[PDB]
Amino acid sequence: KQAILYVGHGSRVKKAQQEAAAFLEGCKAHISVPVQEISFLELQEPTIETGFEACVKQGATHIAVVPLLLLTAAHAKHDIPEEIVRVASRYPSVRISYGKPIGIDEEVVKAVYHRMKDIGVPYENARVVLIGRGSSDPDVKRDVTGIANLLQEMVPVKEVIPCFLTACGPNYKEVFSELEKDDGITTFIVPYLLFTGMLMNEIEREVQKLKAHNPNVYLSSYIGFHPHVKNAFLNRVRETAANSEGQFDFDGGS
Ligand SMILES: [Co+2]
Ligand SMILES: [Co+2]
Ligand SMILES: [Co+2]
Ligand SMILES: [Co+2]
Repeated sequence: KQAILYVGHGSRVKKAQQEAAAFLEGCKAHISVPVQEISFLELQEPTIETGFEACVKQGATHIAVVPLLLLTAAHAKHDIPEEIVRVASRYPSVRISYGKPIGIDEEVVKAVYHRMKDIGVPYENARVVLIGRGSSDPDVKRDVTGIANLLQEMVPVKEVIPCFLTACGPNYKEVFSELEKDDGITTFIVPYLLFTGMLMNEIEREVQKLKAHNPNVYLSSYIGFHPHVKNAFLNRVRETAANSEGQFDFDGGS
């Protein structure tokens, strides 16, 4: 009767496809919902159309669409809802709820914490550089800053400086240029990203480049599908499925 339609962003790099698919499959066993399908916005199938239609043939009357996204931007606001409306127009009897990206959640702050500790370097009063992809949509910068504020307050770090790969400032290269110094403060670099690929690889080169000036800089792995990221995402899934007040009812918002 009830369905979950998971939507990942999709990748063309084989490794990212496998990581995202494996994560969503391991999500299925935590949700007591009889119909559950995975799908991806782009570059990777099953498509949103395919997964939605799969939900319908297994008899779903209600579909809770939950996006696997760290942050809220054009993908969350437009692309996914547009695909949802396109496929859902063909099934007006199917009720739809639409969840939020993980966004500002204490669990993701815990994921950043475990990535920092994994480096094995003392963390007290240390600087953290939180690199998000970035977007021209201000909600992205706002949410990464909110995540930075929660981490800053919860762990006795010096500060957490959000910066971005593209589209909005400060660019991580500006911070890096300001980090050529070497002041004895240990620098953790945490990529606030779900997948590896070229941008993760360029940051890797940049962390070596930065380390050439200031040896007290250490790049952690990107957060990825950390268990605490998984906890936060399952919260998103459960709240979309519960829909206890109808607040996630999907008004066709392309
Ligand atoms: Co995209
Ligand atoms: Co599990
Ligand atoms: Co459009
Ligand atoms: Co923990």
